[PDB]
Amino acid sequence: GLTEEQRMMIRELMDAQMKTFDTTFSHFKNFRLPGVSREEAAKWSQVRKDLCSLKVSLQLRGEDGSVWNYKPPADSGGKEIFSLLPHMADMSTYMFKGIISFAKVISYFRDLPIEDQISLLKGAAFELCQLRFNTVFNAETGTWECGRLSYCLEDTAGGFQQLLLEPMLKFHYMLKKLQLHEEEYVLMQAISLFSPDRPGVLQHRVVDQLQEQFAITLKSYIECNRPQPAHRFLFLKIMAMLTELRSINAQHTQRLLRIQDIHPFATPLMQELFGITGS
Amino acid sequence: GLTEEQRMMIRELMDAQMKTFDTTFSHFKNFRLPGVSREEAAKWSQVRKDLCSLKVSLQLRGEDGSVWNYKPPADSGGKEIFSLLPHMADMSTYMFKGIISFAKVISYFRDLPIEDQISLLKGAAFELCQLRFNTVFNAETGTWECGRLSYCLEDTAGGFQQLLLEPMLKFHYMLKKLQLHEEEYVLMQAISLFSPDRPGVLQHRVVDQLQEQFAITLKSYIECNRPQPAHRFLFLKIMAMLTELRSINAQHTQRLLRIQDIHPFATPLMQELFGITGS
Ligand SMILES: C#C[C@]1(O)CC[C@H]2[C@@H]3CCc4cc(O)ccc4[C@H]3CC[C@@]21C
Ligand SMILES: C#C[C@]1(O)CC[C@H]2[C@@H]3CCc4cc(O)ccc4[C@H]3CC[C@@]21C
Ligand SMILES: ClC1=C(Cl)[C@]2(Cl)[C@@H]3[C@@H](Cl)[C@H](Cl)[C@@H](Cl)[C@@H]3[C@@]1(Cl)C2(Cl)Cl
Ligand SMILES: ClC1=C(Cl)[C@]2(Cl)[C@@H]3[C@@H](Cl)[C@H](Cl)[C@@H](Cl)[C@@H]3[C@@]1(Cl)C2(Cl)Cl
Repeated sequence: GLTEEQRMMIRELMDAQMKTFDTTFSHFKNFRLPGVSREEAAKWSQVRKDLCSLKVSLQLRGEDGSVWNYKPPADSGGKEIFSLLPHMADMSTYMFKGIISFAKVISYFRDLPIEDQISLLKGAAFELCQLRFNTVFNAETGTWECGRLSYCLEDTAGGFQQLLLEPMLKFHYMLKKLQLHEEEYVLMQAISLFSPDRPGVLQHRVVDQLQEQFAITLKSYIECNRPQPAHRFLFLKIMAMLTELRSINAQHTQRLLRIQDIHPFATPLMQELFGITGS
Repeated sequence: GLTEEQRMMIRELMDAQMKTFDTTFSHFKNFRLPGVSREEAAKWSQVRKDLCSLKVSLQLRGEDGSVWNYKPPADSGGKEIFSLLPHMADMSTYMFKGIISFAKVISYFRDLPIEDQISLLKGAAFELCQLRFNTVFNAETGTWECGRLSYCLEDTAGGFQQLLLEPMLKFHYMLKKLQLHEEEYVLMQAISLFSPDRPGVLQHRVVDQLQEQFAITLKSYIECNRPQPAHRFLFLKIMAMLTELRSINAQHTQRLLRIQDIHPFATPLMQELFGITGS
């Protein structure tokens, strides 16, 4: 069974999720939409490869029942590969705010020194974003269902299996297949958030002990509520997914910074979280 | 055969069409797009009936290869029925300018007094718009193909036959089925433009004689270039379509003014041409 402290812990995390996760994306508005040198040469080639590796179309369902649909352009060696970047920057920025709010509502987080709060959020914001995004992911239709917005994966030559070579996409399908509870998602967010080895963390003995407690609570939760053979080793699978998410976080940070280098687009909040300084 | 004067006449009309018809709609830009009392009660009911009687979705093909698609809302008793009005006002305004330019390039038109020019354009602008729109109408797919913009008729319960109850739509299908030449379309535009019985025309003996000459030139053109049994009575069918277009013009003017009464949207050029004064 769960100890009282373990029940309190889950309770406070679920409370924080409830207050700060706009699951219908109702308050996401005023966002942008797509319009209607050998060293440099190597930079663009890489960014081009990075960008086309994850193509989505976009749908907007109006409250009135109207539907707008956007199919992205092909790469034709020009700036059209950047068409969805302002929009995506706005969406991630919106998600990041929710995630910052999530963190601030948690007592264990508030109690850390401010410099560590910042270091942990800089370290985990993206990961907590992916974790929240997975809960609105539809693995049957390859679509992230964000209230009135949908982001639908473009077909490719190898269909599912091939698009699934992309680590971000493999991560989303694999996590969704685990069929996690809300409680388990939010404990994943805590474990990722309270990671002792993020750049700049000072109170890392504290953070490490906090992390260990969230992990023990998760292991205990699974043991108390999931007896089926399907869920044998579920706790270890989740921890393995969390390690993988940190790898993905590192890869995508590098992509971001590679795009940013040749085509600036990061919002001010994005710059803050990813260490772009404005100069 | 055609007399020299008849060849000159067609030549000058075709010249005017060539210079003033943006057939790829390349210069149509900066247009608006849909966003992302018992006496009054009777007004809205009528306007609602008027508006839903011709529903189109809209597609925009970007030069980069991107595609935007808009599916209109259902009537739910609110202002959503007006969603495409600003856009359509911008498109018609764009077409009207081309049509005004067309008229001004024609010697027979320039030679009329200015007050008659204005009276003829007020009378015929809409009709010449429909005539030009028919040349980019695709009767197989029920779409008006305006370069990178397409306007596609929405499906309904009776399919083609039922949507074809709408006089505007019946007119477009019937005219397209006649498979007219460019020359014949532009002579239709001249006959409509030079109509002696538009409100306010003063030199109507002149205009009537001008109109009669364009009609004789058209009859002669058909007789010289169309011997097939399919085209027997083609000249009379065209004149019957022109009479029908004037009926449509009267109906649609009333719809326009009915919408305008309860929901103003007409551009300044629209107001000028339809006699809305600004007060
Ligand atoms: C390059 C590249 C990509 O693989 C396709 C689009 C890129 C994202 C664009 C938006 C965005 C926003 C962030 O806050 C952080 C990263 C990104 C980019 C990550 C790499 C992506 C998915
Ligand atoms: C009401 C109604 C309708 O049948 C559907 C949309 C209406 C048009 C909107 C744009 C427009 C522009 C013009 O310059 C003149 C008329 C109109 C309206 C005509 C009636 C329409 C087709
Ligand atoms: Cl997830 C995910 C979503 Cl969602 C989109 Cl729209 C975008 C957000 Cl804005 C950032 Cl946070 C992340 Cl890296 C990406 C991806 Cl992989 C896509 Cl391109 Cl699908
Ligand atoms: Cl034709 C024709 C076209 Cl085109 C559209 Cl988009 C619109 C123009 Cl802007 C005005 Cl001029 C005319 Cl009345 C209408 C219709 Cl019937 C539709 Cl709603 Cl299809």
